Amino acid sequence: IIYDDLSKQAVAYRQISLLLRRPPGREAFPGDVFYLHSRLLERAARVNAEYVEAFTKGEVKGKTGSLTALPIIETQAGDVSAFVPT
Amino acid sequence: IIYDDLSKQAVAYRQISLLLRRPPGREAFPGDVFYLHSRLLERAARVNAEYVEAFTKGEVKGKTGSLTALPIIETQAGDVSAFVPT
Amino acid sequence: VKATGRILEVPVGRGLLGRVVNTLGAPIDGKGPLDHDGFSAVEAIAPGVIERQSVDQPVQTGYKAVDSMIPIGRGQRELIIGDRQ
Amino acid sequence: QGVVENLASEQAARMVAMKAATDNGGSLIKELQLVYNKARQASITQELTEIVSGAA
Amino acid sequence: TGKIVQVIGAVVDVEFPQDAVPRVYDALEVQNGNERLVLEVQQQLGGGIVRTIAMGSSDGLRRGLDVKDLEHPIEVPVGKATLGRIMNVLGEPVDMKGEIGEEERWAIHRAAPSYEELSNSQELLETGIKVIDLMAPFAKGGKVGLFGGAGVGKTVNMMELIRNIAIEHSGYSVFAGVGERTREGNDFYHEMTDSNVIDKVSLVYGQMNEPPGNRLRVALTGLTMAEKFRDEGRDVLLFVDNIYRYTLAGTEVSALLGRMPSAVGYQPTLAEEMGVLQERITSTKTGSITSVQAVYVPADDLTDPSPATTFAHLDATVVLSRQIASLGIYPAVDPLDSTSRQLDPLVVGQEHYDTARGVQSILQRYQELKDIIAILGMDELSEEDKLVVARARKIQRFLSQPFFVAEVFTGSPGKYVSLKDTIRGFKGIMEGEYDHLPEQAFYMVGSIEEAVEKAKKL
Amino acid sequence: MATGKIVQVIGAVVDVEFPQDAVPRVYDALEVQNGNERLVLEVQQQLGGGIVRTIAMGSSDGLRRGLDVKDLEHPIEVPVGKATLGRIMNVLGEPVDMKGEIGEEERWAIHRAAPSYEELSNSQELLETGIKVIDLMAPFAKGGKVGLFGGAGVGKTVNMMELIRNIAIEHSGYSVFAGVGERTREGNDFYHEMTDSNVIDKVSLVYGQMNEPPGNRLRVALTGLTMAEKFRDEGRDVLLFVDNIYRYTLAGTEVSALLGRMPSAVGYQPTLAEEMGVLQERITSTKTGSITSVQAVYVPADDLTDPSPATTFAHLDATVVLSRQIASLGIYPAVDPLDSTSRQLDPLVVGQEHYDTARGVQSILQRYQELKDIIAILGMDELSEEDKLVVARARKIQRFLSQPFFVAEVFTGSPGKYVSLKDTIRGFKGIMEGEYDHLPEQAFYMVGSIEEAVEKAKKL
Amino acid sequence: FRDEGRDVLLFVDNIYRYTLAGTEVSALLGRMPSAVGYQPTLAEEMGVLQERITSTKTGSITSVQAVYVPADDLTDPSPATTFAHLDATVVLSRQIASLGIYPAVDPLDSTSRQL
Ligand SMILES: Nc1ncnc2c1ncn2[C@@H]1O[C@H](COP(=O)(O)OP(=O)(O)OP(=O)(O)O)[C@@H](O)[C@H]1O
Ligand SMILES: Nc1ncnc2c1ncn2[C@@H]1O[C@H](COP(=O)(O)OP(=O)(O)O)[C@@H](O)[C@H]1O
Ligand SMILES: [Mg+2]
Repeated sequence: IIYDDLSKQAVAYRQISLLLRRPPGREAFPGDVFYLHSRLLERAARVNAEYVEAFTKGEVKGKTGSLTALPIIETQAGDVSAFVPT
Repeated sequence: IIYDDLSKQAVAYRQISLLLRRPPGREAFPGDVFYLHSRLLERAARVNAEYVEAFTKGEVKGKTGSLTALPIIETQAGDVSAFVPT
Repeated sequence: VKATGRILEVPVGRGLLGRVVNTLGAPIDGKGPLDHDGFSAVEAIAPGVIERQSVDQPVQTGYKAVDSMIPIGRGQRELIIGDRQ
Repeated sequence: QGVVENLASEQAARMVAMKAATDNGGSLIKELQLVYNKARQASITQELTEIVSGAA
Repeated sequence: TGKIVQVIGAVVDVEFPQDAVPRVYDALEVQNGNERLVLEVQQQLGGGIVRTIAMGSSDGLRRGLDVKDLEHPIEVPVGKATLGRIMNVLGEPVDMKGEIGEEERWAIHRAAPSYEELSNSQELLETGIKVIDLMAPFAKGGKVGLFGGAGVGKTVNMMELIRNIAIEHSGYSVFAGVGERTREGNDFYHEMTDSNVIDKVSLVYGQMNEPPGNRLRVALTGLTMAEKFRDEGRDVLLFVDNIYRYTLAGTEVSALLGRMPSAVGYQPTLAEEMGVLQERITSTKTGSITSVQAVYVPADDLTDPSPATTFAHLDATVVLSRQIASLGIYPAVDPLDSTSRQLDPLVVGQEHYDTARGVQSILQRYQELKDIIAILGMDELSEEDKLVVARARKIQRFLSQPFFVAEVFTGSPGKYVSLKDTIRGFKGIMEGEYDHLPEQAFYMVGSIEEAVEKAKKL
Repeated sequence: MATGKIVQVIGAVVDVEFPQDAVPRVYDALEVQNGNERLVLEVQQQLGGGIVRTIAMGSSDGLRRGLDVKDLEHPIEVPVGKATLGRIMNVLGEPVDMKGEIGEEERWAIHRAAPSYEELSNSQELLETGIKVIDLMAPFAKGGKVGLFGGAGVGKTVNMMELIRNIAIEHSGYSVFAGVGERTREGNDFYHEMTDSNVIDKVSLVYGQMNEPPGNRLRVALTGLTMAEKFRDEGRDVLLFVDNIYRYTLAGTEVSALLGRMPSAVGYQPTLAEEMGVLQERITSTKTGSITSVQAVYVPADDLTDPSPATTFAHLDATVVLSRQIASLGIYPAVDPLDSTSRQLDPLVVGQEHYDTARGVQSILQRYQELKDIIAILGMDELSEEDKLVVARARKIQRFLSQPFFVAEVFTGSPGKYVSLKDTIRGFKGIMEGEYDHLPEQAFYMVGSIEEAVEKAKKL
Repeated sequence: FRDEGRDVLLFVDNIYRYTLAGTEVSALLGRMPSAVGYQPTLAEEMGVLQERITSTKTGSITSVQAVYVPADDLTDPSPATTFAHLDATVVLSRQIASLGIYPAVDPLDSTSRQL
C-alpha cells in the first residue's frame, strides 16, 4: 500500500481538530497527530501462520500474510527536523 | 539561605494556578509570579539594632540581624529573554 | 470540612540545625522529633524602609573568582544563573 | 625574477581564496535565513496561541 | 449500578449514586458489546459523576450502558510467575501460553520510598562502549538516560547495553515496551528466547498501536513489577523502551479531562506526572534497580519542556545527536552534552577525570575554530590551532565503535573495549603520540592497537 | 414576504433569526433594506434555534436590530455569457461601470462542485501562447495553472494583454479578469489601457476593491470563476487572470477571524488548504472546453516556506519570472529563462526534440552566465576559441528570445508577430547547432521568426 | 508644587513597574490579553500618567525617569511607547557596560530634541 501524502492527511486532521476547538500544540497540530499516524502505519505487518490459520478458521494453512507500506512525506526546504517528519 | 531552584517553585505555582482556572499570562505563567518571587526575596534583609531590640522586647541590644539569600535559576540554552529569569 | 481559623505555621528554633525537614515541619531524617522554640507563620511581610540597615560586611564563598570579582555581603541577594549541569 | 614571479603567484592565490570565501559566505546566508524563517514562524505561532488560549 | 453519560474519545463520563461514588483511582468494568472494557477513575466531578480513562478501544460504546464498580485499583501479578512471559497493561498474559500462576497481585498506584529508606552507592559499572564509560560513566543503582531525536541509535545502543551489562549481572530484569514499534518487541522476544535468557527477563508491552489509557499506565505496571523483585533483596535491571510516550499519553488525555493547557501544549501536571513515575524507581537499602531509559526529544528540540524536566531526574544523561550521526560516527554520542554525577576524581580516579576533561577541552576549542574555518578555510589558522583541529578530528573518529548488535546494518565484527584501553588511547591521542597516523585509521576501530593495524593497510 | 429578523450586528457579522421550518441552507443569500439601499448577506453558519450567522456583502453601517430580512432560496447568482464581455462588475454581478444594465440571458450561482473524475479530458495538451520564451522554456498545459512571480516596472500588464489578444484571435476563446482586492486607481488605469489597446472587447472584468468588506474580496474570485465556467461550457479554452491570489488567502484569514474560528500555523485560517483547493480544483480541462489560469503570486517576507506560498506552489504547473535586469537590456518580454520553469517540460510530455532543445538552451545560457563573471574579473583574452564561440551563440540566443508585441507597435513601431511552437523550436535548434553563426546578433532582436531574422540580416 | 508656581524636580524610579503592576491585575479584571501578554490598555494607561508631567504657564515640572528594558531589547512595547513621550533619551547599553565603559551610554542611539 502507498499513501500519497501523510502530511496532507495530517493537515486535514488538523483542520478537523481546530474546528472542534481542541487546544493544539507544536506547530498548531493537535496532541494526537502522533497517534493518528501510529495506529495508521502499525497496521502494516507480517503475521505468522498461526494467526492466519486462526483468522481463516483453518481454511488457509501454513502461509504468512503481509502488508508492506511506503508512505510519502513532504518537507519544506529539505529539513528532516520538523514535527510531522520526525 | 539557599533556594536551590526558584524555577521549579514557579512551575509548581503555575500548575496550582492553572488547575484553579485562573487566567494565564506570558508562557502560561500567571501574572503574580513576579509577586511570588518579589515577596519571597524581599524578606531577605539586614535590620537595624532598633528593630532587633523592639522585636526581642529588650533582650538583645546592640546587634543587627541579617539574612543573605542565593536563589538559583536554570536557563534553557541560555535564553535570558524568558519570563521567569527576566 | 471544618475551617480552623489559623494560617499555616511552621516549627522554628535552634534545634532544627542539622535536621532534614519537610515543608510542614515533619522531620524526615528519622533522628527523632524536633526541639523548636515555638511556631512561626509561613506567610509574613518584610521589614520596612525605616527598619533596614546598609550592607558593609562580607561573607566568604571560599572560591576565588566569586569572592574577588563578585563579592557577597551580609544582607545581599545574589542570583546564581546558568544552564543545566 | 624569482621575487617578481612569487608576487604574481601571491595575487593569483589571493583571488582564488577570496572567491572561495565569497561562495562560503553565500552558503552561510542561505542557511541562516532558513533558521530565521523557522524562528519567526514558531515565535508568531507561540504568541498567537498564548493570546487565543488566554481569551478563555 | 452506574451508567455512562458521555463518551469523548479516550475519556468517559460515568454517573453513580450520590452515596456510592468510587475513589479517585478505582477501576470500573463495562461490557462493550460481547467484550469487556476496563475504565480507570481520574476525577470526581459534582453530583456523583466521575471522569474515567478507557483501558481499551472506545468505539462501540453507547451512552446509557451500565457499569460495575470494582472496589480496588488496577492490580497486576508480581513475582516469580511473571518472569518468562509477555504481559498487558492490566497484567493479563499476552503470549499465547496459559494463565500466570501468581501468588500475589499488587496495585500499580503506590508511593515512592521514604528519604530514610534510600541508599546511594558509588560502585562503578563497566560497559563495552568507549564513549559512554569514558565521558559519562554510570554506577550500579543509578538511572541512565539516552536522549536524542528520531533514528539516532537509542534502541540499538540500549540493546548493546543489555547485552554487555548482562555479562556482569546475575539476577532478574524487567523490560517495558512503552509506546514503540511492535516489530521491535517481537524481535527482542525472539532474540531473548533464542539465547535462553528469557527465563530471567520479564516483559511488559504496551505499544504505539494501543489507545492512550494502555500506554499511560503500562509504564507504571512495569515499574511495579520491578518493585516486587527489588523488595525480595535482589538487584534488578529495568529497561524502558521510551519514556516520552508516557507524557505524550498524558498530553493527549489532559485536554479532554478539562485541564487548561500549559506552555506549548503540555498538561499543567507534566512535572508532577513525571515526578510520580520516576521517583518510585530507585535503589533502597534492601534492593537496587539499575535502570536505562530512552528519552525521545521532539523535533530535535532539547529546550522542550518534556526533555527539559527529565534532565534533573537522571544520574547519567547521554545525548545522541543527528549531526554526529550524519557523519557516520556511530554511536552518535555528543560529548559536549553528555555528563554524569559520577565523573569526579574522588570516585572515578584522577587519570580518567583528566582524560575526560582534556577531551572536552579539545572538542570545545574545535567547535570554536569551526566558524572561522567555515568562512576562511583552514589556511588562516595558527599552527597550534591546526594541530588541535587534527587531534580533535582524530578524537571524534576514535569515539566510534562497531557494536555486535549492529553487525547487520554494517558488516564489521563487533568490539568490546575495556576502560583501561580507552583511557590509554585517548591519553595517547591527546599528548600527540599518534600524530603520524591518518584520520580514517581511527574510524570504527576498537582499541588503539587496531587503529595502528588499520593504518598499516590505510 | 420577508420571514426573518436581525438579532445581532457585530462589525461585519450579522445574525438573523427565522422560523424553524424556514432556516436557510449554508451558503444561501439574504437581502435587507438598509437605509434606502439593499444589502446582501451570505449565510456562513447555522447556529441552533433558527439563528444563522452571516457576513454582510457591503457596508454594515445603519443596520438596526429589528429589520426584516428576505430569504432568497439560491446562493449569490451572477450574469454569465457573452453579454458580460467589456463590462466591469462587482461581486454580486452588478455594473460598477456606468454603461448600463447587463442584458444577460442566464444567471449562475457562484458556488458549485468541481468537475467530476469522468469529466476530465482524456489526454494532456500544450497551449501555444505565440511568445517564444514561454512556448520554449515554460509551455502552458491546456487547463494548467501558471504563476507570475514578477514585480513592478516589468511588463506584467503588457504580457496579460498580449495573452488576451492571442487567445481571442489565434484561438477562439475569451478571458476573465478577477481583480481580487486591488487598488481602484490601478484598476481604472488597466481598464483604460485595455480600451486603448482594443482588447477590452474580448475580456470580462470583475473587480473587488480593497475598501470593500472581507467577504466581497473573498467571493469575487468565485464570481470570475463561474463566468469562466460558462465560457468553458460553450466549448472554448478560456484564460482566467487572478490579480493576486495572496489577497484571496488573506481575505479568507480575515473572514475566519471575524467568525471567530481558531487560527492555525503562522496565524492562518484552519481551512486554508480547503479554500485554496476549492478555488484551484475548478480550473481544469474538461472533455469539452478548458480554463487556463495565470495567477500573480506574492511571497510574504520573501519566505518560500511560508504557508501561503507553500500551499500555492502545490497547485502551480508552471512558473514565469519577470526580471528588471532583462528589461534593462531592452529585451521584451522581460522573462528570465533560468528561473522560469514548467513541469510540462519533459521529453515524454512535450516531445524529445523540444525537450532536448530546451535543455541545450538552458545549459548554454547558464554557462554564459558563469563566463560573464570570469570575463568581468579577468578579461576576454583568457578565453579559448571554443569558449568564445559559446559566448557568441549565447548572445545570439539571448537576443532571439525577444519578440515584438502588437501592443508594442505603439511603443516601438514594430508591427508585432506570432511565432508558432515548431517555428521557435526550429529557430533555437538552428542557433544551437551552428547554423546562422554568420549572422550578426542584432539580426535576432525583435525579429519574430528565424526566417525573418535572415531577412533582417539581408537588409543589414 | 507646580500650581503654587514653583519649579519642581520629579524623579521616578521605574515607569516599567507601573505598567507591570497594571499587567498583573489586568486579566483578573476580565480583560482580554494583548500582543505580548500586556493589558489591552497599555497605551492609554501610559498616556494618562505621562501627560500630567508637563510644564504649564503657572509652573514647571522637570522630570527624570529610569526605564527598564526587558531582555535588553528596545523592541518591547513598553520602552517603544515610552520613547515617544520624552524630550531627551539617554540609551544605556549592556554591551558597553560589559566592555567596562562607564556610563554605558550608546552615543549612536542617545539624542535630544534640544540638540
Ligand atoms: N552503530 C550503530 N548504532 C546505532 N544505529 C546504527 C548503527 N549503524 C547503523 N545504525 C542505524 O541507525 C538506526 C537508528 O537506530 P535506532 O532505531 O536505535 O534509533 P533511535 O534513536 O532509537 O530511533 P527511534 O526512536 O525512532 O526508534 C538503526 O536502525 C540502524 O539502521
Ligand atoms: N514590449 C514592450 N515594448 C515596449 N516597452 C515595454 C514593453 N514591455 C514593457 N515596456 C516598458 O516597461 C513598462 C512595463 O511596466 P508596466 O506594465 O507599466 O508596469 P505596471 O503594469 O506595474 O504599471 C511599460 O510601461 C513600458 O514603458
Ligand atoms: Mg530506535
